[PDB]
Amino acid sequence: SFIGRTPEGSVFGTKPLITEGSVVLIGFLNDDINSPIILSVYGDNEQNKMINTNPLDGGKFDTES
Amino acid sequence: SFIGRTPEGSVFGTKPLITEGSVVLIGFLNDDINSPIILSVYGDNEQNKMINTNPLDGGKFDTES
Amino acid sequence: KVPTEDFIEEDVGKSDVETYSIFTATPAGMLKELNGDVFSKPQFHPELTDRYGYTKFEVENIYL
Amino acid sequence: ILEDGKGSPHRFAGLWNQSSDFMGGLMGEDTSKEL
Amino acid sequence: KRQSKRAYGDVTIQFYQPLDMRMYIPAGTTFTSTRQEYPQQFETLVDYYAEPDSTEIVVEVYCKETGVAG
Repeated sequence: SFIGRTPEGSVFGTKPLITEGSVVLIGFLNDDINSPIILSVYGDNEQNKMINTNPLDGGKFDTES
Repeated sequence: SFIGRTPEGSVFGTKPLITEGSVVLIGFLNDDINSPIILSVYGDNEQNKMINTNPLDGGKFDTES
Repeated sequence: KVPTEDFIEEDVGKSDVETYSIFTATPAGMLKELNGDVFSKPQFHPELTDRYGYTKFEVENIYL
Repeated sequence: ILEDGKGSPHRFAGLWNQSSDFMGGLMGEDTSKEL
Repeated sequence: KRQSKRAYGDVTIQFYQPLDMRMYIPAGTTFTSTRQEYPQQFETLVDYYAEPDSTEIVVEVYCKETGVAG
């Protein structure tokens, strides 16, 4: 999320949760294989459907309801 | 993290912390130079080792311990 | 060995098609200078770079 | 063969339709599972 | 006359956590030393099974090369 060092010298940052078996997007450096970096983590459609409570199927976000 | 506008018109969003000297991944638009966008921020191995309290060297995430 | 008695035709000469001043053998692409140890340590000659300045030749070795 | 555009009967060889679904275990995969 | 004799011994396998399921170790699994001075490899010949709720196991390894390097 963010990481850095203060003027005093102490380091600060974050350690976002890591999960086994999750799907992660990867982007190779300079399009050279054997150099992966994870861009983000994306869940399955079933998992996303399970962890949301919105009953609406669709609609424009600008609507008040 | 997220940004948008409400139906009333007021704008909302987030301002995640920015740090000098940090390493940031960049992806050029259409693979055209002189058009950078930062994808995410990645810390050094020493910095990551310093800001975590997990003593385990490894193991499957499914284990209860 | 082969003498000139067996030569039918010849086409040999110099060529400046290949010309490099700085040579290096970097490790695999996984290692990186910003988030790791030293990445490279090239070599050059002070007189050579005058005619061809900062002409690099990079090769990636999977063994290292 | 010229009759009614039959062509060569050997075109539809024995391997034309005979086949099977593709899966592992044919080379290297099965060597470690010989319990 | 006896030809060159293979080198062999025993090794200890250490797990991060105690084992929950009976795993399988087929023969021929390779073992290599990270030291640059001893790049010789080793391999197993007989399968071994790790019992449940275990923490360590001892298995035999046979050196491919034969001689003083083993």
